[PDB]
Amino acid sequence: SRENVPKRLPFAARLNTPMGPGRTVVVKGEVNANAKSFNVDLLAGKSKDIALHLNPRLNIKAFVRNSFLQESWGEEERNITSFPFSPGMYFEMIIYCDVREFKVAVNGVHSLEYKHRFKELSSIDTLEINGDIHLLEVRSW
Repeated sequence: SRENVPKRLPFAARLNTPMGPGRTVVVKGEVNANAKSFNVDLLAGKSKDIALHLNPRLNIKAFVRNSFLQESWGEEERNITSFPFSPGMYFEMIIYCDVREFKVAVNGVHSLEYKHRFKELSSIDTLEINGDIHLLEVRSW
């Protein structure tokens, strides 16, 4: 399609346009009633570096973020001011790429910022989604 090409869960897709300031990726889904965890990753398809790993942990109500670069995970980022997911419930997560950071919102509420660690934004071209959700729609504009 116009925005990505899968390459339903686990889900992997090549973004038609790579990331950069102004780019938005939207994941719409329903958390499983018995969910423990799910993951949304933005990857550099070539190097397989993970620029942004997003992991809502339903079992402990934590929202963990990290990057996998030079074949190692970095320092986990965990601070939240609320946990925006709940089992059984529909959600919309917006990943917005800004100049210095990603901005992530859930259900229309700003949730976190993640300072870019992988700096070559135009090399981020792959989206992977897996875990304890029913994936309903992915948008990328």
